[PDB]
Amino acid sequence: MIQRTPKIQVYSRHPAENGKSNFLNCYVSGFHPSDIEVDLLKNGERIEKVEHSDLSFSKDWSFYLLYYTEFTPTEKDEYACRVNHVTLSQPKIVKWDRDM
Amino acid sequence: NYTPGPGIRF
Amino acid sequence: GSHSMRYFSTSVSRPGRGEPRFIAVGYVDDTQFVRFDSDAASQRMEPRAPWIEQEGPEYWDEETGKVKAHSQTDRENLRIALRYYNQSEAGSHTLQMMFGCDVGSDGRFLRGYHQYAYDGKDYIALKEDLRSWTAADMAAQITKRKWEAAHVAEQQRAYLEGTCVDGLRRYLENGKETLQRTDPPKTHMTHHPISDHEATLRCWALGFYPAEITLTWQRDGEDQTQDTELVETRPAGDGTFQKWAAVVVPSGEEQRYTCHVQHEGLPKPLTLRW
Repeated sequence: MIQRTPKIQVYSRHPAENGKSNFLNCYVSGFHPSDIEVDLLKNGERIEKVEHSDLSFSKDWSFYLLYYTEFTPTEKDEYACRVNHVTLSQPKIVKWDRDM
Repeated sequence: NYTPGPGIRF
Repeated sequence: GSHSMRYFSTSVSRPGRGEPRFIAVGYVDDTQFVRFDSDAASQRMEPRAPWIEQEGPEYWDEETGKVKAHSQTDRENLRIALRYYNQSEAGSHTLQMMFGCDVGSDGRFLRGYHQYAYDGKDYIALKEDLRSWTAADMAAQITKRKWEAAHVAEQQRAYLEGTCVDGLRRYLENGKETLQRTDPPKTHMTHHPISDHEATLRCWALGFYPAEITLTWQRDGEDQTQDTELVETRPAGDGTFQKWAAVVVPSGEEQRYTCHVQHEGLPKPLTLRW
């Protein structure tokens, strides 16, 4: 039996431009076991229309998943992803920084 | 193309 | 250049909540093309790339049969492993498999793979010579003996050198617009003050395909591997990939640093300076 913490990234598909349609991504990788929970947040609230990729894994057997939604960023709107996994003491919130 | 059967078990 | 086809399967038991879930995905290089999910309603191998949709009913019938067979075998393998290790039936366990082949720039067979991991650790793997097995522990040694007796190596070698290569070549032709492409990284650099004593220099690579890339920082032309934050290569969602590498720069020292980028789409490696 083993445990590996997810590496979490929240980011846009294209460089953010206010008023321009885009995609908001949360990529979780390097984790084990495979059960994981991801939400995308808009101003602290769960976004409803979020899809995810099919479960796959890397050469080291660690899993990766992409969660994504269409979004139109603005100046003031705040975005984040929230991730839970057995290796995390509590859900981890990572804020979207349009510069990473 | 997927690998053909049958799988020999562990 | 070279190309790969890979299938990745994951079986996860769920004690008290019915039978294990089985998920398999197929890839050509870094492009996914099929999936099967034992929990899904269709109970069919499903298309996940535009260029696989061309395949007729016989393909979907055959591939569905094969992946369903695998799902049942790994369900049995999970039970077998529990017994081998004398583990409690109360705990969830994971069985992963990877198989597939590589071809060279001419389309000739290059390498084959057929390997399992149990609870995230190597269990048994077909060696590069496609003639023998590597067994991780005593349990896997039992499996190795069974597979030797059953001539699994020869059967899988025949698949890997034959059908696997033929399929990969066919997909490469049918999806040539998507698969036989190189998107070079678009690169740039950003600067983020953290205090009046330090700032972050971040080097970006965006919109690249395939995913393989090397991004490094040097200071005065010297290695900075231990002092560089390097994020995992990530999908953009549009069939391209992204990555960045960052260093913490002391105030006024920006010009000592150079970012280096190597990718299949770059005829020469790039050197970037702030």
